[PDB]
Amino acid sequence: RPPYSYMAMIQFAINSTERKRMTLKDIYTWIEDHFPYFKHIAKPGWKNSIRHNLSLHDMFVRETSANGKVSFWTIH
Amino acid sequence: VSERPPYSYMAMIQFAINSTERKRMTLKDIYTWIEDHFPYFKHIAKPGWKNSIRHNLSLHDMFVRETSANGKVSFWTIH
DNA sequence: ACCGTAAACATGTTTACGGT
DNA sequence: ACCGTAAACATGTTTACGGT
Repeated sequence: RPPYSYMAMIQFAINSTERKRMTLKDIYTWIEDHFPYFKHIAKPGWKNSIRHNLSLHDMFVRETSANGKVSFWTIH
Repeated sequence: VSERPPYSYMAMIQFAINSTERKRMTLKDIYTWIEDHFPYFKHIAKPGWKNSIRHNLSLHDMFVRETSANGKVSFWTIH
């Protein structure tokens, strides 16, 4: 287990992007890649904890692309 | 009167979306607009019609979505 | 091809509880 | 006080089928 909260590990991913925005599936991939704990050990429930933290903490606001066909997560 | 209205789902959605000042509407306000302007969906239809409306929104490409600045409200808009 | 219906899966919103 | 974890509900994305 990594010594970071979900809110912490999520913002790490979003801050790692060029356009200060990240898709949910790209948040999973970033956490799986940068913390091998979630790729090999954690039960599939950790993706539920990720969605739970995003909607709850107000720092995570979403925004839609110009094409209006992709919904991103960004920090305020 | 509440007999079925002669409009497709895509049609009744555009009526709702275009009836706003900013050509935009939240999903719950689309249900409410169709329920209020066509009592068929308020008194008769089984809960599946809300599944078909969402189905129409995602499938037809003319229905694109837009988010508020507060990032806490998701709208449906036409381009 | 088009519309309507159903259902599975992905994603976003909430309440709820035990433990760090 | 609040995280971590679970589950129910709302919303968005898809494939699949029968009928006109």
